[PDB]
Amino acid sequence: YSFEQAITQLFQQLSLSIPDTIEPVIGVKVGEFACHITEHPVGQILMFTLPSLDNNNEKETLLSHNIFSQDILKPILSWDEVGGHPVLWNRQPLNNLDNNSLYTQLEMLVQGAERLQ
Amino acid sequence: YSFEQAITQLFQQLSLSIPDTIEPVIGVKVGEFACHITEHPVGQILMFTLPSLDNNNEKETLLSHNIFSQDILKPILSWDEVGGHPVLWNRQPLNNLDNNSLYTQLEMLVQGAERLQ
Repeated sequence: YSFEQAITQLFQQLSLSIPDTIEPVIGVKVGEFACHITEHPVGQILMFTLPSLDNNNEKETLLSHNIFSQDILKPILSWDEVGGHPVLWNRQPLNNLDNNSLYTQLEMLVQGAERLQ
Repeated sequence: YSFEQAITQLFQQLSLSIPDTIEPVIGVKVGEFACHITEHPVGQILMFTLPSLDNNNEKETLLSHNIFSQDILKPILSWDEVGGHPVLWNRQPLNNLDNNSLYTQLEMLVQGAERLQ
């Protein structure tokens, strides 16, 4: 129940009602952004959103967002070939979570999403 | 010395001589690919190489490589703005390493690099 427990803690931090059963994929709304939270692979919390890009910029500028940084929660800009839309996502292990770990991941994903616009 | 110890194990698995001191950044050659291994941030093993891309493909095709998968070691294609070259990289925690963990990361990075060509 690390996933169920992790989501329960996040929901309390977002002031959301806690469903009696919690399975992926879990959606949460943060400001303008619909975000999706799953466990994938096992032991990893994966969060993603579908951003509203600025692709009047070259390959180099969109790929430039994806350089590694000091923060492993910095989101990665990808394209979903199967659905024809950008996908922005980040990931961290479920076992190394502080109490606010999912909240931080969600905040980093959304800050990444806001930057893209 | 998790970094020193991790590199020592990798070097034995690559049949490389072990230097008396081991600090980032560590370079290793795997087939056609010069790879670079560092600890960044602390507790994370970061590996990267500078790939020889195929950018007659749209933003969507290069960004399509970056979709998440089941393997957290799947490398991410980025651009280094400060140096004007693509950077392919992956990352995993130093604390959750099996004995062959860096070898697997290196193999996943290079397979990603080979795919790009």
